[PDB]
Amino acid sequence: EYKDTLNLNTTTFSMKGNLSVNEPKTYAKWQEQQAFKRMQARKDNHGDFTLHDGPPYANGHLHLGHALNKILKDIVVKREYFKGKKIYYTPGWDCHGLPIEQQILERLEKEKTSLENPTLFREKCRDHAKKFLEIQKNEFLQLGVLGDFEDPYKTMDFKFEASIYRALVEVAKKGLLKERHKPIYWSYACESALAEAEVEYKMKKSPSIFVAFGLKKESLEKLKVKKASLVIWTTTPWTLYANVAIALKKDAVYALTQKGYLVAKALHEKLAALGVVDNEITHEFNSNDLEYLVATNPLNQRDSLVALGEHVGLEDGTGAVHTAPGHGEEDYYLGLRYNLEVLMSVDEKGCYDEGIIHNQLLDESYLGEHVFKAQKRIIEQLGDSLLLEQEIEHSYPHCWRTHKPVIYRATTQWFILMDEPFIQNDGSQKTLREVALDAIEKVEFVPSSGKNRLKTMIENRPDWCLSRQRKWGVPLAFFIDKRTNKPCFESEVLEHVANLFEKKGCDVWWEYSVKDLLPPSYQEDAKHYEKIMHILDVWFDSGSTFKAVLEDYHGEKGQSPSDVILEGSDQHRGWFQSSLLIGCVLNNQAPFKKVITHGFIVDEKGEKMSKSKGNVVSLDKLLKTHGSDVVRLWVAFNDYQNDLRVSQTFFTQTEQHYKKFRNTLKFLLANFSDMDLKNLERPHNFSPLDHFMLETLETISAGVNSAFEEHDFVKGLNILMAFVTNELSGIYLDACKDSLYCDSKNNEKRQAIQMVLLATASKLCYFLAPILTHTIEEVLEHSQALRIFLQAKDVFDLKDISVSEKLHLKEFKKPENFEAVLALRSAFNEELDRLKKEGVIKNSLECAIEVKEKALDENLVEELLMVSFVGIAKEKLSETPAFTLFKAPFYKCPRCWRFKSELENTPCKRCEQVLKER
Ligand SMILES: CC(C)[C@H](N)C(=O)OP(=O)(O)OC[C@H]1O[C@@H](n2cnc3c(N)ncnc32)[C@H](O)[C@@H]1O
Ligand SMILES: [Zn+2]
Repeated sequence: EYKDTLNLNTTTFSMKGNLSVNEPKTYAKWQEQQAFKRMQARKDNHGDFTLHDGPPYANGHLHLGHALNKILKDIVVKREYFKGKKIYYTPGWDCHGLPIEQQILERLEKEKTSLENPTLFREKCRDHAKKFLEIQKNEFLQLGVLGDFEDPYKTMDFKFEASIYRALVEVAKKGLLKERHKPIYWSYACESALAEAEVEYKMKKSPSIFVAFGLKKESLEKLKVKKASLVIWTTTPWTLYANVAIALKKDAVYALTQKGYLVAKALHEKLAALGVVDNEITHEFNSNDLEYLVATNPLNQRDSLVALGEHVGLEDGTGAVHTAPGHGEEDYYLGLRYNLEVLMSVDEKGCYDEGIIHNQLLDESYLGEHVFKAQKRIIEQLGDSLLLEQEIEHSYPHCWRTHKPVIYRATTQWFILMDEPFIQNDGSQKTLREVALDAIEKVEFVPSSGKNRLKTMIENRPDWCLSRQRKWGVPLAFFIDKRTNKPCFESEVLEHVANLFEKKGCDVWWEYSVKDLLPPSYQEDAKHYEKIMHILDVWFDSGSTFKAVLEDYHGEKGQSPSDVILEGSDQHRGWFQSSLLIGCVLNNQAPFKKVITHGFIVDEKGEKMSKSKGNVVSLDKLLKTHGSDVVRLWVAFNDYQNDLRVSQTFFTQTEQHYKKFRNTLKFLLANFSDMDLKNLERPHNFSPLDHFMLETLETISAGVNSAFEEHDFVKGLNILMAFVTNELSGIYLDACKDSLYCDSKNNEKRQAIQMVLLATASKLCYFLAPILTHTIEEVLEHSQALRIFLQAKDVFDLKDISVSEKLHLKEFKKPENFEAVLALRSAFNEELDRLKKEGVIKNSLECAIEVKEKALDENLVEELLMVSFVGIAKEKLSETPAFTLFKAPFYKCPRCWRFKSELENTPCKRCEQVLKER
């Protein structure tokens, strides 16, 4: 046996990753040695890159969605660092708001107690966010991500709360913060106003009723008919107490039925078929002639003005809209257009209050009843004025944290105005809506489709309600001047409060008196001021991160505008939008240059992950099972810009991708492990096959890099895998196995192959470093030849090398053209397959080939096809137009197993020299 006499060609780099054991040691090392602060400190940094982290809410353990987010940021940041740039990536945490406070509220009820005290209540919220900020930081680090995680930004930091307030101050001083009174989203479960980003639309069952409002005697007499009752359709009988008007479409025909029901003519066929009204039409009237008629509410006998709405629809309902200014936005403006009462007797908990008694809007038995529980009895009380009751299902707004359905209540709140012109920094005049639309156009969106998703929301969004009635957050810390009943926006007062917030935090706004919150110039008039006690929308907190992080640290944590932000698709409704609006107020532009949007983590069915249905695949279990580098590769190897379905069969296919990458690196390290390192200093004479591989390596390297530049990691990884699978393993390593294992260690041709393998292993390490960082760190740990070839202590010294300069290749060396011999190789391998089907021969080495086109260099044909002989022989095997196969007229060599030995069981001529070399 000659197996002892072959080159060993082994490496300590193991085949099995054993990731759940080795990865924790790597990530713990990067924290001990401060790898990120070392990345920033790299002395040859050239250029700058800023990724501004969007702060996840400081609540709960991380799920797979958080991991997808951070891993994608980690790939983008590591890509820029390995391109040679100074990077800025300070992660942050969203600590205020209902995402944290609602958990305190739910914990207190399960604990059977409560908490009136403001300071102590904010403390338990603050401690909850601190506890889960630290839990999430360590779970992020167990994914291999690198950022300033030991110095993250926190909205609960005193300096940060002061930065948020100073951002609000800028909004106020530009004339965009104004009080408004109108119906808005109201969550009775937390007794607070809401805006769109705090609202979740989902399907809900609801009553759907058609109600008859009889015309009063004088209106019947003015219309000259015996009976007439306008029919309204509504899904909210809880608002009927607050009716003041019935709205019709302007200049539209309304049909009067023989039973005396008045509806829009365009809808009579639907309503008659529904059995709401009868089928016979006696008269038709124009809605213009019906305006200012008066009807009688059948619920409380109150008057109802027949009015004309701006856009009454004739596709649904009846063409007659029950109008309640207290509980509808378009209802409110119509009530003001006709100067009607704003009836609103629903308190902050969604229950009828004493206003129904004083204004006789509803029977006293409804006092204290919740509006949704009272609807069954209201419908019964409608009597025979109820023409038809159905139950339907419609999309309905719910509170994002209490998950209860919201209502609308006419209330006075604070708003950022969208269509109010304000003075631009360049001296011009524009509305916030116009500025945001122009700022969107300067932002690159990845994918491009996310642009008009944000553009559409900006085109249609209303004024932004900022004021909330909760405790955990940054207060709208302004004083109302009782003398003028306006807010005080004088700079000395606002900066005095801001300085106090910066040193002490926002707790002082609840604790201190009015005079102690006022500057010295103002205490003599302390009696004339009252504190606003609303807190800011938590989406204003996160929308201000660019100012608190990028601007207030003067580029020490990144430049404003940032180069890249990267969040999930639900952030067009949220952080993307709130940051755009706040950035457009302060700087008149978006605080980001590029938006990368990724999809959501969904189950095997494509359904949303819920902590209830159990479709949640826990991140911890996923990491223990597959390892972080496989989860990272699963992210990069999949269509992250769309939703990602989680199934263990998809991670198995990813492990096969990781095994293939890892097995390839093990072969490379094993087959240049014995190369004398003074080979690195001298130029080599590379073969045609060597140059084909070096030129192919250069071609796919440009493709992988160009794809990774566009963040299309699937495309680049496919180019990498196909190269690894076809050109590298299938062709090159197959043809070099004889020289690597059977030629002398001193053979210049074997040494040249090892340089090619060394170059290939360098390129794979560079391109895989941002994705499989622990694995590439492991590779460099096990190869002294790789560490000296790349001049790298570890993975963080990786640079994109020039293969030409480090291998001393000639300029204007004409590229190889293997289009002919590779097609002959394909044709031979097909014919070789069928000869093995018959069982004639077992290997390519048993064959001799005579090619009919002598243009093909003989020894390259022998190398690529791994025939033992090129030319004529005795025993024909089969023939094609291109070649003839013969049985190799030699014995199999006992050492290299090639058919090149002239005598049985005797080493071939090459192996004899090697076996006796001194
Ligand atoms: C200021 C913002 C960031 C706000 N604090 C917030 O929403 O913070 P939040 O903690 O809710 O999320 C923070 C980030 O995680 C992503 N995200 C959440 N659920 C996901 C899911 N099922 N699949 C994939 N990504 C998911 C989400 O888009 C965001 O980029
Ligand atoms: Zn041999």
